[PDB]
Amino acid sequence: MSLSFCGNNISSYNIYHGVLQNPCFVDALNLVPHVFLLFITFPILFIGWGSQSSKVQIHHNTWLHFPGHNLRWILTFALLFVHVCEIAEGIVSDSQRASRHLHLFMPAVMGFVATTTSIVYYHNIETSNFPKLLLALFLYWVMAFITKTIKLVKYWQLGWGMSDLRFCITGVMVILNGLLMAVEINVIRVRRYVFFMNPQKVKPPEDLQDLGVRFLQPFVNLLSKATYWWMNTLIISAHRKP
Amino acid sequence: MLARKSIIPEEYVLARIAAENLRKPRIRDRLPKARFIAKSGACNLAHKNIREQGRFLQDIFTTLVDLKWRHTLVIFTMSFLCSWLLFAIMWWLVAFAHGDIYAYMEKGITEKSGLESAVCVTNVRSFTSAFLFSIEVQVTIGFGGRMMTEECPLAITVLILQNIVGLIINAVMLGCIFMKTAQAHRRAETLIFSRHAVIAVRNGKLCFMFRVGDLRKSMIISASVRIQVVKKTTTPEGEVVPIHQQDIPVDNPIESNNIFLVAPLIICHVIDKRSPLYDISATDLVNQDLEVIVILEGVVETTGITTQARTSYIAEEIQWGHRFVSIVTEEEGVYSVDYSKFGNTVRVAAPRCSARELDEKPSILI
Amino acid sequence: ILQNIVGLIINAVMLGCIFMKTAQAHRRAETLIFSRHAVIAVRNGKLCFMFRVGDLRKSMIISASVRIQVVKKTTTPEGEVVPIHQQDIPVDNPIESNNIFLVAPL
Amino acid sequence: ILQNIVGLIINAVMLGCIFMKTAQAHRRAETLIFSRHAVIAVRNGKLCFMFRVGDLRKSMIISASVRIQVVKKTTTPEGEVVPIHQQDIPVDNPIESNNIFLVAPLIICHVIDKRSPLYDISATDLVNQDLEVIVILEGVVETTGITTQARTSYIAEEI
Amino acid sequence: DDSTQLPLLCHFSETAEGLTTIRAFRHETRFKQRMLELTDTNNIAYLFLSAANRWLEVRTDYLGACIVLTASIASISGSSNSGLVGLGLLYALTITN
Amino acid sequence: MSTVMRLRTKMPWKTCWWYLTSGGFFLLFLMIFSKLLKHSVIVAIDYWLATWTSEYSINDPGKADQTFYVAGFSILCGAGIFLCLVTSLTVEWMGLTAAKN
Amino acid sequence: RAFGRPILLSSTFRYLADLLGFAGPLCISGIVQRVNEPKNNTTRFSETLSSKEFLENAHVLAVLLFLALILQRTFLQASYYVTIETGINLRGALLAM
Ligand SMILES: Nc1ncnc2c1ncn2[C@@H]1O[C@H](COP(=O)(O)OP(=O)(O)OP(=O)(O)O)[C@@H](O)[C@H]1O
Ligand SMILES: Nc1ncnc2c1ncn2[C@@H]1O[C@H](COP(=O)(O)OP(=O)(O)OP(=O)(O)O)[C@@H](O)[C@H]1O
Repeated sequence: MSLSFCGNNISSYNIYHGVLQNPCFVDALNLVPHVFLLFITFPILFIGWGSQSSKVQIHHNTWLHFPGHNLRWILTFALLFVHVCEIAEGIVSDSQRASRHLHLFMPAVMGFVATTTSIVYYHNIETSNFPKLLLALFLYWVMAFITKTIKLVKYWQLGWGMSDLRFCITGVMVILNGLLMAVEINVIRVRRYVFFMNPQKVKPPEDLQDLGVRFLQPFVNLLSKATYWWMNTLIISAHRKP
Repeated sequence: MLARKSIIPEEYVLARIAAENLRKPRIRDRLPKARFIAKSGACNLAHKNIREQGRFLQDIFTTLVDLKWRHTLVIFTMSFLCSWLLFAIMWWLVAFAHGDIYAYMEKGITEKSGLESAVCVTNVRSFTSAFLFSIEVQVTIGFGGRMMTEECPLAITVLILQNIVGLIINAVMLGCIFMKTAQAHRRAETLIFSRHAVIAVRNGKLCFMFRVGDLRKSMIISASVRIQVVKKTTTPEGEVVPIHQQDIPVDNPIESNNIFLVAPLIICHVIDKRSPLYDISATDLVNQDLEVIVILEGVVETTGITTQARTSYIAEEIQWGHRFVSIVTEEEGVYSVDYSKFGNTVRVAAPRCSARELDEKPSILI
Repeated sequence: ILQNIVGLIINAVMLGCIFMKTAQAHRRAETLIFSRHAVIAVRNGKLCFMFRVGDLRKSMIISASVRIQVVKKTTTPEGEVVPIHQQDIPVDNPIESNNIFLVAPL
Repeated sequence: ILQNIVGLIINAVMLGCIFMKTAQAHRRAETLIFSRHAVIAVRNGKLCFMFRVGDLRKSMIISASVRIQVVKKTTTPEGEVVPIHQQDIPVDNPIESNNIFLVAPLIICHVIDKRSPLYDISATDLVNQDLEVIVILEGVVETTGITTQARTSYIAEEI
Repeated sequence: DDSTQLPLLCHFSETAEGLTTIRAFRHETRFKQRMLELTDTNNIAYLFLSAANRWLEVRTDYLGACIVLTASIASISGSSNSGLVGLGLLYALTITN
Repeated sequence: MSTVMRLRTKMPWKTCWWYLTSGGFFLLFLMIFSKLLKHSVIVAIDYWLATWTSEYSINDPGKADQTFYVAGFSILCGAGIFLCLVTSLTVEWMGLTAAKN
Repeated sequence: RAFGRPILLSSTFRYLADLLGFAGPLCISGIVQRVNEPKNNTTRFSETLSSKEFLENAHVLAVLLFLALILQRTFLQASYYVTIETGINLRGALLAM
């Protein structure tokens, strides 16, 4: 028939006996935060941030990683993996049925794209010290918690069980999102981006200062430290000159 | 895999041409060069360690206005699509909650009912319809097979919110397009400079001359010529003025720094006592740490924008003993100039002494 | 979607072009006037070169400046013969400054 | 009819508001920076008043100009009274001209002659002396073409 | 690397045959601040070589893993006997290594 | 010496040809033949194991007449081991003779 | 206790990567033992997933193997890099001493 999001069966979209108590509606409410983050952050990132407001010919060579660095990247990668697992389980389950019930799969793919874009936002924020913007990320994660939390409890109020895969996926995602929220709070505490007495002050880190630092492996982000992007430039520079 | 496990070969013999060739200089100068400003604008200084002032979102907007035309269309389109999609999702959720989807599916599976008296937002039944209704509301199309009945006030709140945000988006984007269309004359600057500089002999003293011209059929108004010499000096009491810029007169019939720029010109600069070029001789002027800057200012009558054009000269490029070929020539019926003879210079009788002495030894002969 | 986006962009471009005309509304053509002949007369017993300049327009111009040049093929002393030689000449005002006030014909 | 006309007018006015906002976006704040305080050195066998001016922009200021003034309560010998009178001090260049090009930080200097009011002052007793030095720096920014003027002053306590 | 190892040994050797003169003329610090510079240039040459080799290994291993995926999916949804699925999987895994 | 834009980017591949057929011409084709035979046998033993394993996927009840599969696997494995032993010796002999000459 | 901590960190990463590395053989066995036996129809399947059941969806294990490999190679190469840098620093200190 059509290309549904709760199937071809009429009784699957009803809203009697609990508007938040019908599973498909909980699925949509989970879909909301991801698309909200994506629509706020794709134009904002696209619009560029490069206006040279001062003499910046040698100022772009410095950037200081935000307070909590490694936990954020590793946890965000874990969220990408867990969402991949949920996508996979949803696709398989839909592949075991008759119609094309989409409420098992599409929310997970949207979450995948949203988490990838979240890490994109973090990277593009970090390169330019402008802490205020990362407040947006805070809201995203916080909002996300709420929606996902409801699903767990709305499963637990029906007792879907601890043995089923979906329970495991939802629990892993809830706790990982919570840890990331903790990362955001710690960033707010250490970088003083909203409501400390005043924004803090630091001196950008000392290797990048002297232009002798080129083997920049120790000084770059962990997802780039892992696939050795720090060397990239030099190697592709092997055509011009020895 | 472990290329060099056998580490035993060490200090057996190398004993070679590494630098002990003795017929080739060991040293490698590598010839790096630093000038005060590049040959084609782009002043190359080094500001660093400046107390930064952070950032502010108004700078992001400032970037939004200054974009190349192949990106304004992209940001336009993305903004429009994202807005339509976002409000489509909001409308779809509203339709879901109020019990409209279920009503339409159940009473259209069996056509017996035909009931549309109690619905939140008529004729919204799917996400496709919601993403066509949002189109009909944002762009002021209003197809109208989908009215909004008056009942569910959440829908009315969403309509007010979306109409106002859509108007904001339309106004801002129209503003960007108009601003970029008004400042559309402002392509770039196209002032052409001769590269090589002569020191001829003329009017009883030496000179310092080059050539400059335009390309736009609009001549430049109130053009001014400034010439400066860049060198490090110290006070007699001894303080390091790191890169002292000294202003030097450019000669003219009444000693004023305007120039009228239609056919290309010689820009003389008579070397006299105050000028820092008093003390430079022929074989000397290949070795020196000097940089002579030229600054041209004016306005273009068409676009009405003030323009400043910069160039830089070093002692290494300047070639004593020359002058510039007369590019002009009275043609069959009207003057003409061939810019192809721009960098062409010829040699003529050139004294080899210093103007420092070209009055000390008072013979025009050298 | 395609047609809507194209239509709105076209509307923006056309609005911009009409905005440019409505901004250049005040612009007109050349409006200052010089005589059809110079003259050469005697002023205070000195033989001096003079001409006439006027404005035929609505406003009074700001910060005018009158510059005079001679384009001639002189003879360079040492072979730097430059054919179209532009030599600036000094206008007269007892402050030795070129600026001139344009109200009536001058 | 009445409602449609009012709506059209309202839309046009707000469109004008947005155009003016976009036009006045680019300028942010004054950007020419003058020193905490000045100096009075000895340069070329005569005392000279020096101060420091720097730039923070990315572009450079076209046709920049610098003017220096001496504020002092004055009188005229025949008896008139001048209350907060201004004057002007000749900023020096080897060519007697005031245009200055600012890409590197510069030290503007002025040489003391018999005719500047900054000539009969003592050395020890400057700190207790009624004077003021005003610096005015004007120019035209190349990127957006808006004429700007930035001002600052130095007093006795901070010399 | 071969260019930054010849000097680093030579310096050591020199400071081994001339100990009485070197320790007399009391130029010790001028020589230590040179031994440090030589050894640091050599160490950075070696480190960059090791980083380059590891870079190559990371990139080529990821290419191999992509081969593994595009082989497993091709063999899964295809018309072939199980012998050429098991052989294919095993050989496509070893190709990666 | 302008090698980087042009000389460095292409491998020598000409001195290499001299090295490949260096000790002569009959010490190379032996290496090529032995290499190819050894590699083909090393693939074939696994191929045969796969075929034998696959042919009885359905025959759950009777695991009989397994003497042919075992014989095939053993003979192919022995031949492969022999070719493996041969090939390395051939290559090393070629290298030694080439160095001598 | 002086220049040895990073070697312990490298050994930790190496052990974790080594544990995850064995996913090649196990996934190969699973995929093979799924592709052979025929399962065309009539087995009750209403409930969406049974923990045990997910592991043998044949296509699924392929994706799990792909991700596991692409993670194992990166982790192992990271281990190599950390221990290499530790070794280079150790050599520099020993030569200086
Ligand atoms: N016909 C021309 N069109 C555009 N630019 C010119 C022309 N002639 C000279 N120039 C300018 O002169 C500068 C010096 O360039 P270059 O030394 O390569 O040539 P040249 O000797 O001056 O003139 P030509 O190339 O005609 O011999 C360049 O920046 C160039 O832009
Ligand atoms: N390196 C710099 N980066 C940014 N702004 C500067 C810098 N140096 C000076 N300024 C600005 O110029 C003005 C004058 O600074 P100056 O050095 O003369 O005063 P200061 O005594 O150093 O001030 P503070 O005590 O605040 O450092 C200051 O208000 C400052 O904003």
